Amino acid sequence: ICGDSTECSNLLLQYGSFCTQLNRALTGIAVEQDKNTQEVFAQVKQIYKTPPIKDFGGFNFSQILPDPSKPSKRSFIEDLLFNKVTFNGLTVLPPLLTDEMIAQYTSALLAGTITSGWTFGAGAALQIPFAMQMAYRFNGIGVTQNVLYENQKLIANQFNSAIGKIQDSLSSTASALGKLQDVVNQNAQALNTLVKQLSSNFGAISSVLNDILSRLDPPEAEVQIDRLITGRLQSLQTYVTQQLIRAAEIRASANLAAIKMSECVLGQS
Amino acid sequence: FQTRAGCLIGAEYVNNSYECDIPIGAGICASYQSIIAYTMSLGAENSVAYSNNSIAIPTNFTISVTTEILPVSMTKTSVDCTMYICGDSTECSNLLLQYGSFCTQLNRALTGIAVEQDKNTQEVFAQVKQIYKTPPIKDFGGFNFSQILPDPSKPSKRSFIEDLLFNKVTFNGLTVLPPLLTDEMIAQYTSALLAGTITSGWTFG
Amino acid sequence: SSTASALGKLQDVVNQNAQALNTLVKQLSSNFGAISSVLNDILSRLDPPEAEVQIDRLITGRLQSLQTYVTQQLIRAAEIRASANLAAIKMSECVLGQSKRVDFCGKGYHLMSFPQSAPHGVVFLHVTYVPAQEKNFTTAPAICHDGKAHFPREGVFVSNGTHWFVTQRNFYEPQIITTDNTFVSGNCDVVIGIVNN
Amino acid sequence: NGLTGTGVLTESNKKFLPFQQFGRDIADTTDAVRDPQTLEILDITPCSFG
Ligand SMILES: *[C@@H]1O[C@H](CO)[C@@H](O[C@@H]2O[C@H](CO)[C@@H](O)[C@H](O)[C@H]2NC(C)=O)[C@H](O)[C@H]1NC(C)=O
Ligand SMILES: *[C@@H]1O[C@H](CO)[C@@H](O[C@@H]2O[C@H](CO)[C@@H](O)[C@H](O)[C@H]2NC(C)=O)[C@H](O)[C@H]1NC(C)=O
Ligand SMILES: *[C@@H]1O[C@H](CO)[C@@H](O[C@@H]2O[C@H](CO)[C@@H](O)[C@H](O)[C@H]2NC(C)=O)[C@H](O)[C@H]1NC(C)=O
Ligand SMILES: *[C@@H]1O[C@H](CO)[C@@H](O[C@@H]2O[C@H](CO)[C@@H](O)[C@H](O)[C@H]2NC(C)=O)[C@H](O)[C@H]1NC(C)=O
Ligand SMILES: *[C@@H]1O[C@H](CO)[C@@H](O[C@@H]2O[C@H](CO)[C@@H](O)[C@H](O)[C@H]2NC(C)=O)[C@H](O)[C@H]1NC(C)=O
Ligand SMILES: *[C@@H]1O[C@H](CO)[C@@H](O[C@@H]2O[C@H](CO)[C@@H](O)[C@H](O)[C@H]2NC(C)=O)[C@H](O)[C@H]1NC(C)=O
Ligand SMILES: *[C@@H]1O[C@H](CO)[C@@H](O[C@@H]2O[C@H](CO)[C@@H](O)[C@H](O)[C@H]2NC(C)=O)[C@H](O)[C@H]1NC(C)=O
Ligand SMILES: *[C@@H]1O[C@H](CO)[C@@H](O[C@@H]2O[C@H](CO)[C@@H](O)[C@H](O)[C@H]2NC(C)=O)[C@H](O)[C@H]1NC(C)=O
Ligand SMILES: *[C@@H]1O[C@H](CO)[C@@H](O)[C@H](O)[C@H]1NC(C)=O
Repeated sequence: ICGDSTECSNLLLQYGSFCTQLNRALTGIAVEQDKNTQEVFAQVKQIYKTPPIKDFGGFNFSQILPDPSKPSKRSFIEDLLFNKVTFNGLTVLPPLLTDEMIAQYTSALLAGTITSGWTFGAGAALQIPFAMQMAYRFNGIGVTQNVLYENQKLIANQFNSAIGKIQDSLSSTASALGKLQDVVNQNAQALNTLVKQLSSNFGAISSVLNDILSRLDPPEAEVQIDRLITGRLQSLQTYVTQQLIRAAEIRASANLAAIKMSECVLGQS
Repeated sequence: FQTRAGCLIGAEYVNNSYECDIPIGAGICASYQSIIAYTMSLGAENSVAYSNNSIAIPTNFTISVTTEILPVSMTKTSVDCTMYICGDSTECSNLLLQYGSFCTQLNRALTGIAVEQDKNTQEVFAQVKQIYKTPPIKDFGGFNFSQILPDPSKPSKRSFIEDLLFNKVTFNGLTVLPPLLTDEMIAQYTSALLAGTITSGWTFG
Repeated sequence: SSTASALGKLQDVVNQNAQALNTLVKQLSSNFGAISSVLNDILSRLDPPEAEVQIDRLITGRLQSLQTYVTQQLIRAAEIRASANLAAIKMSECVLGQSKRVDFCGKGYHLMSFPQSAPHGVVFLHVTYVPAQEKNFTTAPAICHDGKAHFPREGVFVSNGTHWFVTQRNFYEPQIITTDNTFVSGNCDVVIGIVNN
Repeated sequence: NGLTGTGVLTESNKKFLPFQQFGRDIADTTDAVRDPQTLEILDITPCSFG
């Protein structure tokens, strides 16, 4: 609002403690974001690893397991996703968890569910061969485990082909990730319009404080400064309110994602 | 030391990695020993012994009880438009008149909020149709619910744990309205639910 | 009884409400650009023709503050309503029955739950079952007998090194393999892992 | 040259056409100027805060 003008600072001083509230709201939002990520991803207590020898009854998880050659230690599909989607008192703080830690959590979850099944979500992980875990999972939808063992190769081939098709659909076709994209776009639009709002006259003689200060005497310079101050305060309040609405929506989505992780990944739904 | 978050003065970086104590940011955080700072360790590290012809079957068990705390209501409040923004002055009221009906809407919103609070409590606790009681003689196969069942001794009808919980946590035109359900009624609902689930199981639902 | 600060959420709700009310009260002591923050003085000091201007300054400032407070209350009410809906679902599904969805109430296999009341909320005690004291065994997915495959009706085949048993899947309890806890389907030439017994 | 502001000034590698005087990027914030006495492109960066 002031931009290093002592007169502006003194004038704004008498407008009560609006700004403590304004800062408190944003701080709460940021802490909420960190908590969202924490509770979505930190579902495991240990960091499980997959054995070097990978014979899962004919299934092929290569496109999903992390690749040590790359420096991010990400996977193929994660690389596709990351490649596909792409100062006036404003600060951007870094998230507490880095992308490497998030990828490590994801790798741990996926290795645990490949190697132990659902058992690692309850207590200590218990190992079981993959084929007779898929037999259990067939048993959980009303098909006898018989059916799995006599069509193992066909099922494995279908799974592999489906993975290939999902790979191709992501790699070639675009516009498949509109949700994250337009979340980013909305945030950028909000910041852009907030910054552009500083050029508004708001019914005063100019849009710059230095000109008003160096153009005429204090007595009505105060009036012009007051006009600028009220306009800018209105803009800031509007921005903060919209941010709070969007934060509530994102928190709802994060809770849904946490539930989906807990129910469809650590067990059969 | 120097970080992605910023510059840190008065702490010494170490190569170790413990659980995160005071989150500083960008993946690092600090603790006390003097003051030290380090990088987070996401947890322990084990490699489960996979093989295609080996399983692990438990031989014993344990039983665990854990807590979960949820808020369901906040205090119902109301605000007098005129006596707040005017403080008993005729001129202020006369000037406010020509602003139209603003604070009628404010009173409407606050009233809606209060009604919503009462509805919240009603939905959460009023899950039962009757008020079950527990029998005087209590032989539940050796289980012991004494700390949870209410005791007639004290003039509160609350249980031990409920008393611990109630002890642990402690005008200018604004008023606070009392909740519709008093605390004894809420305790009566909880006792009813709990006696029902002890004696009948899930059938009474 | 001993550890404090374990009831953070309810305390935070109370503190947030108190802070909002306190700042609303304290906002009355500001000028918003007028000559004083007390109305009686400006009434009793100067000519009304400009007293309307000063009173207008006070009026617009206080309306702004009140409106902001109301909007904050609306947002917080929406959040509390979401929490209350979750609490009602948990009471319905974990107290009045036994739940299958994983980790919805308690970490482990859910056994039951008990409610207790707290100044502005509810406290669930979830009682769950946790396995322990594991052990190693050797397993196979089917058993060849007389050229026929056998699969367990319910359980899994294990061996302690010399003999083969069938057990349940969550508690070590071996039993002799019998034609009454297994079923047959086809000859064993197509199943990958069959062993003879 | 009548365009006022604060910050740090560094050397820049932009290339104005022979008749511009300064530049801006988005939301109309100046970030590059040409000094009249030398005709070379400078660069403006706000001095730090946090
Ligand atoms: C899992 O599928 C991948 C394909 O994505 C297989 O990798 C291919 O392996 C063949 C033969 O080794 C090569 O000719 C291809 O160039 C590989 N493709 C890629 C993208 O690397 C992998 O071999 C499969 N897993 C197993 C165990 O065979
Ligand atoms: C089941 O047997 C395996 C193989 O012997 C055990 O895995 C190894 O156990 C030894 C201890 O005797 C450890 O020193 C190794 O580090 C283990 N290897 C791996 C890859 O973890 C496993 O512990 C046994 N399961 C038990 C005892 O519950
Ligand atoms: C489990 O192990 C592999 C598959 O994971 C298979 O066993 C192989 O059997 C051949 C000959 O029968 C041996 O040369 C290999 O060394 C075995 N591999 C391993 C890892 O043991 C088979 O599907 C399963 N059974 C056994 C006994 O290995
Ligand atoms: C399963 O775990 C329980 C709990 O440790 C074991 O019970 C213990 O048994 C030992 C020896 O009999 C006693 O000294 C302990 O006092 C018991 N604990 C309790 C809490 O009573 C039980 O023995 C274990 N199961 C088996 C088969 O050993
Ligand atoms: C259920 O547990 C309670 C523990 O709170 C037992 O009450 C204790 O009983 C012993 C033995 O009679 C007394 O020495 C203690 O003073 C009692 N504690 C309290 C707080 O009164 C109760 O006896 C147990 N139930 C049964 C049937 O034995
Ligand atoms: C695996 O379990 C079997 C079944 O109990 C064990 O066989 C018994 O061993 C005892 C102890 O020597 C004998 O008294 C019984 O007569 C055996 N049963 C039969 C049917 O002969 C076997 O010892 C166990 N092996 C291991 C390695 O644990
Ligand atoms: C298990 O299956 C049968 C049980 O009698 C045996 O395998 C036979 O071995 C003989 C001798 O080489 C062959 O002539 C037969 O053709 C085999 N049977 C079949 C169905 O092929 C043996 O005891 C075990 N065989 C294996 C592979 O585990
Ligand atoms: C403006 O005046 C300055 C200084 O008076 C001129 O600077 C010249 O700079 C070149 C390159 O360093 C020197 O070779 C000349 O000797 C300088 N001239 C003088 C008079 O000092 C500059 O050229 C003038 N014109 C512009 C467009 O900047
Ligand atoms: C800590 O790690 C750094 C980076 O690898 C290494 O240079 C150093 O020797 C290690 N030990 C200590 C005591 O700093």
